[PDB]
Amino acid sequence: MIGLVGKKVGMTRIFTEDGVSIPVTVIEVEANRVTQVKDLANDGYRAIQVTTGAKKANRVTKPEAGHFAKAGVEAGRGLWEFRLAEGEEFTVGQSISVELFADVKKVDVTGTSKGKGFAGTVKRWNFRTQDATHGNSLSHRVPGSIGQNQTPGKVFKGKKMAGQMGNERVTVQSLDVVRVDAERNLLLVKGAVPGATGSDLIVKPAVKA
Amino acid sequence: MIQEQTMLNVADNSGARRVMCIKVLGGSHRRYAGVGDIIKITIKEAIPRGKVKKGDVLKAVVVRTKKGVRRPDGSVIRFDGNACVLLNNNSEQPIGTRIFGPVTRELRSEKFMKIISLAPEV
Amino acid sequence: XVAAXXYXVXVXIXXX
Amino acid sequence: AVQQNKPTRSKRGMRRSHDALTAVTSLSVDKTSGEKHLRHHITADGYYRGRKVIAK
Amino acid sequence: SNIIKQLEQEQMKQDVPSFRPGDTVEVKVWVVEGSKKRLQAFEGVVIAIRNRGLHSAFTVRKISNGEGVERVFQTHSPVVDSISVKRRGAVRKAKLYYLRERTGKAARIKERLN
Amino acid sequence: MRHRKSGRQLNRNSSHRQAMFRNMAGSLVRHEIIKTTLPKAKELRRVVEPLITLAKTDSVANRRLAFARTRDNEIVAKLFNELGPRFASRAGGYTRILKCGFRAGDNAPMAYIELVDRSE
RNA sequence: AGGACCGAACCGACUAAUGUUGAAAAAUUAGCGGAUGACUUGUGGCUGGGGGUGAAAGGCCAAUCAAACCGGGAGAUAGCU
RNA sequence: CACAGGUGGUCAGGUAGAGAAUACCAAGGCGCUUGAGAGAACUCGGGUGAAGGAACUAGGCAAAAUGGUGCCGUAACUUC
RNA sequence: AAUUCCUUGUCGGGUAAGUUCCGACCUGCACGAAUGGCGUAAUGAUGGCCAGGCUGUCUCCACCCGAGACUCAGUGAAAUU
RNA sequence: GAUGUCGGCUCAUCACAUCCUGGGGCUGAAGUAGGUCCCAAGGGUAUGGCUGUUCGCCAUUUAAAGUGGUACGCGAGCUGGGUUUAGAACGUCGUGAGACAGUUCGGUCCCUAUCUGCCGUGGGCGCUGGAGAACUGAGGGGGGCUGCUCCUAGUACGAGAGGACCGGAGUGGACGCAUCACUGGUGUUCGGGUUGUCAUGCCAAUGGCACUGCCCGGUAGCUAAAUGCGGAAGAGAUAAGUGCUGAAAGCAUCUAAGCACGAAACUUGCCCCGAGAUGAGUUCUCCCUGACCCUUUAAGGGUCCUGAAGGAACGUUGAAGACGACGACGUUGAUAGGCCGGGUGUGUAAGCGCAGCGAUGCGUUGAGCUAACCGGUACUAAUGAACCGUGAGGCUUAACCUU
Ligand SMILES: [Mg+2]
Ligand SMILES: [Mg+2]
Ligand SMILES: [Mg+2]
Ligand SMILES: [Mg+2]
Ligand SMILES: [Mg+2]
Ligand SMILES: [Mg+2]
Ligand SMILES: [Mg+2]
Ligand SMILES: [Mg+2]
Ligand SMILES: [Mg+2]
Ligand SMILES: [Mg+2]
Ligand SMILES: [Mg+2]
Ligand SMILES: [Mg+2]
Ligand SMILES: [Mg+2]
Ligand SMILES: [Mg+2]
Ligand SMILES: [Mg+2]
Ligand SMILES: [Mg+2]
Ligand SMILES: [Mg+2]
Ligand SMILES: [Mg+2]
Ligand SMILES: [Mg+2]
Ligand SMILES: [Mg+2]
Ligand SMILES: [Mg+2]
Ligand SMILES: [Mg+2]
Ligand SMILES: [Mg+2]
Ligand SMILES: [Mg+2]
Ligand SMILES: [Mg+2]
Ligand SMILES: [Mg+2]
Ligand SMILES: [Mg+2]
Ligand SMILES: [Mg+2]
Ligand SMILES: [Mg+2]
Ligand SMILES: [Mg+2]
Ligand SMILES: [Mg+2]
Ligand SMILES: [Mg+2]
Ligand SMILES: [Mg+2]
Ligand SMILES: [Mg+2]
Ligand SMILES: [Mg+2]
Ligand SMILES: [Mg+2]
Ligand SMILES: [Mg+2]
Ligand SMILES: [Mg+2]
Ligand SMILES: [Mg+2]
Ligand SMILES: [Mg+2]
Ligand SMILES: [Mg+2]
Ligand SMILES: [Mg+2]
Ligand SMILES: [Mg+2]
Repeated sequence: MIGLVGKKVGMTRIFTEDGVSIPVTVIEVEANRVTQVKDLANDGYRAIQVTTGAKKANRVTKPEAGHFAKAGVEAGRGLWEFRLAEGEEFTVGQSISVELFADVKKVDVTGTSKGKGFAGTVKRWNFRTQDATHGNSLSHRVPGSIGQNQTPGKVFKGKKMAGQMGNERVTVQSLDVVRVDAERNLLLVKGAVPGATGSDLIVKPAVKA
Repeated sequence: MIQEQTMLNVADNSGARRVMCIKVLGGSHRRYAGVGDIIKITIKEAIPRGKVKKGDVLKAVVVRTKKGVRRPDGSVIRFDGNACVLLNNNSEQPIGTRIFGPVTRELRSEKFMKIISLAPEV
Repeated sequence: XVAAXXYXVXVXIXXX
Repeated sequence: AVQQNKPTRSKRGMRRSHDALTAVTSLSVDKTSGEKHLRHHITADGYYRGRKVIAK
Repeated sequence: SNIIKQLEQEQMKQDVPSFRPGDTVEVKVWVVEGSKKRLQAFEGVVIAIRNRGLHSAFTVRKISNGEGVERVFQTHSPVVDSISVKRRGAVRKAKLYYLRERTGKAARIKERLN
Repeated sequence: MRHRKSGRQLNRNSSHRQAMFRNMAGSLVRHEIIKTTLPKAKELRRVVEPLITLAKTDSVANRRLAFARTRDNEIVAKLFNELGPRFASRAGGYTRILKCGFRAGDNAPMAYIELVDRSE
């Protein structure tokens, strides 16, 4: 099934009458407007392109403005595509609200993880540190050996090394839906989701089920 | 959070005063034992006419920890010291007949029901 | 081994 | 630690392929004095965006 | 911001009495044994208060059966039924962690006569 | 990582930084226009402007507070007797930064920070 | 009273880290030993190379020591590279 | 080498202190002849750490800890 | 045993578990009486072992303050080939 | 005319002669539990005591604590305990200098990475008019572990003792990814207490220095010990194995023709990268519709006019970042600072009054102060411009307009 584009508002909790505190992530899901419908005949695959939010008119380029004008919708902050499931039909200009998740139970949330910059092997790959004392010379958090000897004579591809950590697309699966509030355009899911406050999120019905 | 080499107080009248954890039973590379968990212990100090002697290796269930226990609402109950109740090595079942000090509601599990009944509090 | 018995007590060449 | 063969003059030029400097591209012209200046910086005479800021 | 504030405000209790660190407080908590719901009392000295809206909490320390016990309560949880101040205490500090290493007569707090 | 952290270290220790900005704040109040490096100018705004805000209410307590932060009675007097009154109706923004070029000795980006009123 | 005790100057050099194209051809930092004595230090003097001196390690004799350095026999001799 | 080393003697202020130790100062003398930004890994020199407490390691290496004055009190052993 | 090859001898103690340690035995490969034998209070930057205290030594690393590393301007090496 | 040794630490990678988990045949296999052989390399596969040890023995775990190759993997990655320099001693041998199937105490570990490789991150050009987006997915990588309890069922089986398969549910260990609502750590940019001393003329009140002087708390951020999630199901083709029908060979026979089952291995399903996939793909939208000369006459050169869509640069910056890069904003404006209100933290400021001989207490007063937080607000700074990028886009065949 199709999903919706939302925004990470932050985390809080929901106290139940039983006395259980549920950690929840608040996702603001405003109306998603269909901008284009892909069909097998013209594009070779079935999908819908949606936009959400608003954008300053002075920031919309003429190429982008023309695209929105054909659909007849106001400009949003971006464009996202969702693959259709054959039994699903949508029209250009249609608005989809958070009511889609009324009876979904479990969702998969995709977002961009927080960026950690250049990370070492201890942090990036959970490498063990060498001895802090007992003679160690300038080698407390260094990687150690990176290969064997002459037989290979090289380092193998995929060797875990220091480098950029974070700032990448991540999907968390099978998150329980706690509350769907159409009036407030809100979706509450149990647990933490990737990204910082204010980041764009992609919510879809759970695939594993 | 009790691990190997951790010393514990004894919350029963078995005769032991201080015990040392020598193994955290349960799985490969299991690091810590908390509250309801069972550990292998060695008796380090004991009273003269007790049921157990110094040097004995047997089992025990943790009942109080300084780290504490979390509750479903997010609350936490902490204690000032780590304590355990000695169990028979073969069939568990407390060796002692009296429990000293408060215990927690994480122990009621049919396996440790005798402890609950004998505890002064909770 | 090749280079044993000590060299510079460990630093090799030395002098410097 | 150290090279086994002397690098050529060709490889030297290839490394310096990214060492070229960039010009300023555009110099702004003050509305009042008519003096050229780096954009968002005051002129040599002291003018900025038409106003005689700075007495020097 | 405003969205989360609204969600949190709806769940906040409106009957929390005023208490300060150093005061002796009695907290009634719901204990569910099977289907039987009864109330258990926990009385001690308030040693710490975290004022954080819906996420407010406070720590109470008591000496029970010869053992020091601390319990951190979530203020707005439905598990905590009622809070009652028994005695007012006069202290200068916001956090009273020094009481962990004081016993008997040394741990006594003077009464706040206002 | 420095996520959401404020404050420039400026290759100095904490005690040195505090002392340096205290001197620089006095220089600006006295002369009303000083030339410094652009990074230092941006950081100075968060020190001098709160002092001007404090000066808008004249009381013994506030004068002593200003003294504790500046440690100069001449500066305290000027803040409470002139600058305060001059900026009574202005809601913040008492200083203006004007970029002016590069220092000859080290190619450091320079700027002029001045009080908005000026009128010297 | 004391080859007595604790501890600065002063004289040493037990451990660790740094440094190892060094700040330094033996040091820096933190600790460490002796500290009225078989103590330490200034100035001048005396002992010369199969010789000196050595509370003795083949230690030291001008960053050199199982025989100093400089000049000479001298283009020693190399069945070896 | 405009080198973090070495180099005999004389002088000897204030407050605290047993003190020529140490801390802050006086008289007096200096900021050490590249600077400006940034606030990654990693290296160096430091501060703090939940629960545990030598499980580390050839080895408690390193670190942490103890630390003052007065009074009370102090074992085996001993060449007293 | 600063001496014992076989050898981690055997027995006792200490530890949950002790090739090290302490007390014994004698079967001393290959102790032994001024190239001294066996004791011994005090002393030792001496070798081995145990305990209390203490801790980032470690389970298992987290954060923070400074000097470098990185960028800009000035000056400007080296081994090697 | 040098290839540094044993063990440890860190980090691995492959083989399968498989230790565990998966499938199966025989059993002197009743059940439970075993023996033995075959298939299978997806993942997983202890911590301590002693010793320099590898090893081994011992203690206690685990589903299991596999066997090998990789210069007996790995010192331009670490250590330096053992061997193997110069000091010294014991036993022993020698007349002796000295020596060892030997013991024993002590004893400097150098290198700023050019190339290959590897982990990250940019610039150039190309992709055939230029530009802004969204995609398809050739191909590549990640992941793949498992305990216990309950039900089925005290059933099948068995004289009894004991005690299942198949199927289902719950809850753990280890490992991984994300996150900061909670519980906490840190928090030399916040508040307070306090010792010595110097200064602000002095009192009172403050500031400097002493490791942040020493301490007690603590905001944001970062973070684990904190709390969410994961490993699958399903599908396809199979291995060992089990078959159905069936001749050659009137019978038999799983195979020769034909047909069906069958495992954590394989191809998928799940997650991430990905058109430099030069085989450079697709879809949507936007922009440019001028004149003249010359020669070697052609994908030719030049002149004047024109300068689009868009980009870059500059400025204010960011939960983005080594630098590039990437994201937000530039007055038609909340991008940063300030300011206003709030919150949070600390814990009742100063001044004055009162009580007391005084230290001090009380009142004003939950006061004063309050960083990175929340909601607002043009006060300050984000300047009009300029710069780059053009002017309808080759040839040859088909089809079509107009078969
Ligand atoms: Mg070393
Ligand atoms: Mg070294
Ligand atoms: Mg180090
Ligand atoms: Mg900011
Ligand atoms: Mg600098
Ligand atoms: Mg200071
Ligand atoms: Mg003496
Ligand atoms: Mg020294
Ligand atoms: Mg002494
Ligand atoms: Mg001679
Ligand atoms: Mg000779
Ligand atoms: Mg001759
Ligand atoms: Mg010759
Ligand atoms: Mg100099
Ligand atoms: Mg000098
Ligand atoms: Mg010196
Ligand atoms: Mg001194
Ligand atoms: Mg700790
Ligand atoms: Mg602690
Ligand atoms: Mg050990
Ligand atoms: Mg070990
Ligand atoms: Mg030490
Ligand atoms: Mg120390
Ligand atoms: Mg024995
Ligand atoms: Mg040992
Ligand atoms: Mg002898
Ligand atoms: Mg004789
Ligand atoms: Mg003798
Ligand atoms: Mg050769
Ligand atoms: Mg060679
Ligand atoms: Mg096989
Ligand atoms: Mg597979
Ligand atoms: Mg090897
Ligand atoms: Mg090599
Ligand atoms: Mg060593
Ligand atoms: Mg050695
Ligand atoms: Mg020798
Ligand atoms: Mg000798
Ligand atoms: Mg090395
Ligand atoms: Mg925090
Ligand atoms: Mg005073
Ligand atoms: Mg405020
Ligand atoms: Mg705001």
